[PDB]
Amino acid sequence: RRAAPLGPMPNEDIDVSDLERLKKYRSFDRYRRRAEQEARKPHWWRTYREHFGEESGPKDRVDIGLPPPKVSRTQQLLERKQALRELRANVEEERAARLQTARIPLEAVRAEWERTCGPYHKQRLAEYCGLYRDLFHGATFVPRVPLHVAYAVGEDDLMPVYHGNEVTPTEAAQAPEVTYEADEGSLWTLLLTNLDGHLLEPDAEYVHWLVTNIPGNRVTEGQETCPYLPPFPARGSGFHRFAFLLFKQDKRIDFSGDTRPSPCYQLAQRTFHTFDFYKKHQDAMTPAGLAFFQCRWDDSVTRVFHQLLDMREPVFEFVRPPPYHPKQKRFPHRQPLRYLDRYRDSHEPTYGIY
Amino acid sequence: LELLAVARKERGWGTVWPSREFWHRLRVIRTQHHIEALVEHRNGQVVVSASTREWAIKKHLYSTRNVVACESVGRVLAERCLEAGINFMVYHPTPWEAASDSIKRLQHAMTEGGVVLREPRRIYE
Amino acid sequence: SKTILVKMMSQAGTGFSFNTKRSRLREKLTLLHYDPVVKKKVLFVEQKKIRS
Amino acid sequence: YRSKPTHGIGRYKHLVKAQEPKKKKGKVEVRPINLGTDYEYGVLNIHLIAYDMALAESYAQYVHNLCNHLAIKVEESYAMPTKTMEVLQLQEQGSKMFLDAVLTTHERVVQISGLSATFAEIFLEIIHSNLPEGVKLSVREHTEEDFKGRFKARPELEELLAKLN
RNA sequence: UCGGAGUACAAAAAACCCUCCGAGUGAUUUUAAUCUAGACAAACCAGUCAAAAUAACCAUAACAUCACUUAUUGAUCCAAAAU
RNA sequence: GUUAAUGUAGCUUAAAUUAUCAAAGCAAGGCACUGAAAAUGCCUAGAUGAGCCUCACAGCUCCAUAAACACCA
Ligand SMILES: [K+]
Ligand SMILES: [Mg+2]
Ligand SMILES: [Mg+2]
Ligand SMILES: [Mg+2]
Ligand SMILES: [Mg+2]
Repeated sequence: RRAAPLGPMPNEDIDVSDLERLKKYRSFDRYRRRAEQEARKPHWWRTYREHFGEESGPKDRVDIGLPPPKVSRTQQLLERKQALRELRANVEEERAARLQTARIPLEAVRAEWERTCGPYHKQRLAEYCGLYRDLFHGATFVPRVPLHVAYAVGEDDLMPVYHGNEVTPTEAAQAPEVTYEADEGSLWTLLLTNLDGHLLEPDAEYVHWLVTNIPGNRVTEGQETCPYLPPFPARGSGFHRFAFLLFKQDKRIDFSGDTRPSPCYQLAQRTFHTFDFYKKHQDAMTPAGLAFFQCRWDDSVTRVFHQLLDMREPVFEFVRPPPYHPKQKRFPHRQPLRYLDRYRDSHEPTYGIY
Repeated sequence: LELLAVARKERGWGTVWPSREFWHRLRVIRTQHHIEALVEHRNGQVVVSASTREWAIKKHLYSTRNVVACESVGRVLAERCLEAGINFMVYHPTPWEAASDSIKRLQHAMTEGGVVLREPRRIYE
Repeated sequence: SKTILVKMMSQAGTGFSFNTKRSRLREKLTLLHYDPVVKKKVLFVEQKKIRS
Repeated sequence: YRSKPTHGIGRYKHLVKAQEPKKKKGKVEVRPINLGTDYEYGVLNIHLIAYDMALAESYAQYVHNLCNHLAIKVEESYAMPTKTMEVLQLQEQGSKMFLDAVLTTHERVVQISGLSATFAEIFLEIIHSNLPEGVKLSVREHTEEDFKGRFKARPELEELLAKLN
């Protein structure tokens, strides 16, 4: 009983007759490009993307962030081409390019990458690590303003904190310094939170730093709300994610309801909900920057639990599910002698009445 | 789980190519005009990408379809992967691309760039 | 054309013999097998003819 | 499965040709010579003959590549066996000859399929206009006699054929 | 006796002194280990796959390949050989 | 001069200071690679018709392409 397909068949567009007229592929790298483009379309039949967690497929992402800068494409198109012609005409560049002997100023590219496409590349990094899922749920923001976080480790050594980096707690024992370009006409809010690491509640996150009403670039001159606390990931469960959030606020806002005590060491007072926190001051603040790093356990974590938190250090361990075995039959058929060992409770022999 | 080398790798396939048993895959596409290098998760998403189509890299290179252009793409992507914390990835090149001059020297930039191929073996695979 | 079955003894001194089918017109065979006794690959040489 | 709407999604044998394998006993160049369509000429052979190997092949490649751009089917791009002639000049104040030089001839043939009657004027116009230097263009029909020169000679049959006659 | 196609049209099974092809081994070297979760198959005896783990060697290396690859085979007892 | 169709590269994407990271993809070429093609490696050339309008939607107009009334032996 043949049924009718629910939509167009894949290869029905091409004509079966007159095969020689149709141009062939002639290559294997063309087919891979064609196959991959075909594999991402929403077919009406069952596909791999449907069963293996495509994260609800198309999602209407809510955008809560600064508008993109206004740039004139007409002027930009001409100047970009004009700059390229000057570099193209250089004969010495052709001498190096042909002889396969040339390098590029990676630092110069780093500066320009941040200004041009840095915010968009950092957006998918946060989405990949699920920062938006655990902070604003479905809502997302574009890190428009660049943000730099660095830790003072040695006398002059400076450990940077990029998007998705890895920092040992020893480097993060002291408070970091934040540098960003902003004019003295607005205010900023800095927030450092431990997305995972809350003990009692799994859906809450700790707060390690909170500076309110920062005048321009100078972070120190801003009002301080929650003092810095070194990261304290558990020994068993490693790689906790710590995120720096930068908020741009129009008016001086009364951030007194979230004030924490000065030598704050009660973890029950560090309980935080960024979505709830941003809900109260949604009108005033607006996320503008982002920088997050991974952090695992080290020796410097131990003293935090003992000296600072006055806490016994908890140690976890990765426990796998027990192996699966079938129901034991009274007379196993064509089974090895080790069939009894699978269902043994302990290897110590147990005597009964004897 | 990915950083602890305990997450599940999508073992299987074998009758198709490339094998999808990885955490991160390096996807290098050589169009006739531009060179694009991608780092992809097994979910299909792209994490970090460095391509000559970017204006940041375009204004520093002479041409976007040279052997030198592949080196610049490799070096820029290697820096970004370190900034993104991705230190291990799997690259499955086409056999003729493995002997190509550009791809051979592109991996040399990755090795000296700090990013190491050959992702670590899963613990209790 | 008939093949011959020969027993090969390890040259590592340990007593380990595995049989291998060999063509009759071929000369004495010498392979590189892997005896579990030494847990290392060692030379094996043809010793005796058992079955044709 | 038959009853499922996704039946026949894996069909591919109708995309590629049958590609009959060259059987050991059935190996034969079975060419169905087409002759006299309404607007399609028969199979033609573009015989390019020149004294220099490099020049003859260079123009042979141009003809083959031009056909592909013009959607002209090319059945084969074989090469006729070369012929060598011993050039002997006469000696002045005498009659006995002397070996002057050894000149050879090289022939390259690009067999083409049928073409529209209108395109015959246009296609040949490009060819004869681009004859570089001394290349003897010869566009003749693909008869079996013109294709017999590629094979060898069989005196064993000629011994029988002579006695048969 | 053993395998492949049809009879047996779409999961499995399914007969005839039914219709047609084969097998009772060669060629080559990549000479192919030990140990164990879970299963297919099956009256029984037999047959098949196989993660993890250990050793071997790119120092985090296990499918011998090709010939329609599917069949290329024989239970105890007993006898001979180093065990 | 006048009457009716059209004008990102060869086709075509984004774009068209409507916003965005950006003028894209495939074709088309040179050289090397058993002799032809084809693959592969290396490598070359580049357009947003023109102005105005709108400056935060995009279209009108101009010019040109091109047909027509229509100069022609
Ligand atoms: K947690
Ligand atoms: Mg069963
Ligand atoms: Mg294994
Ligand atoms: Mg008995
Ligand atoms: Mg060629």
